[PDB]
Amino acid sequence: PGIVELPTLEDLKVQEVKVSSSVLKAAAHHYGAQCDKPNKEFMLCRWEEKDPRRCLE
Amino acid sequence: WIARTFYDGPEKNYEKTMAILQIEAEKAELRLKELEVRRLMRARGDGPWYQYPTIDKALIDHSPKTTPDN
Ligand SMILES: CCCCCCCCCCCCCCCCC[C@@H](O)O[C@H](CO[C@H](O)CCCCCCCCCCCCCCC)COP(=O)(O)OCC[N+](C)(C)C
Repeated sequence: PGIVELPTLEDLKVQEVKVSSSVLKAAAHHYGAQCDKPNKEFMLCRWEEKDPRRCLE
Repeated sequence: WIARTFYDGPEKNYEKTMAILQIEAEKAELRLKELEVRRLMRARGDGPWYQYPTIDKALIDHSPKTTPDN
């Protein structure tokens, strides 16, 4: 019943973070201290919408 | 003398029969009505009777669940 809506392949393109898990873990503490605001906005949107398609931006 | 000392008048038995007949007629119509009401409640389930339990919604936990999509 109904048709599922999916974003197009162009809609899912982004400049990808191509560093490995060791680099990420080394940076993690300062990364969380510095990039807190966009991350918190995304996670609040993510548990409030309950939908990946509503959180792409 | 026998009528005066042992028995009563006809009105007594007449009106006692009237009261008894009323009681029995109301009991009969109440029995029919109750049977129909029971049938309707068992079929439709909207009455106070034949109410079968369902899960209490106060047991549900409404909190963030480690994953955004529940
Ligand atoms: C010449 C005579 C001709 C007539 C013969 C009459 C014979 C009388 C004996 C036969 C009686 C038949 C049976 C009757 C039983 C039911 C009677 C009962 O309904 O009356 C009650 C009273 O019952 C009597 O006391 C019963 C009498 C029993 C004795 C009968 C006679 C034989 C007794 C023998 C005893 C022997 C003992 C040993 C001796 C040595 C009170 O009634 P109640 O519910 O208020 O009525 C309401 C209407 N009122 C107010 C107008 C009255």
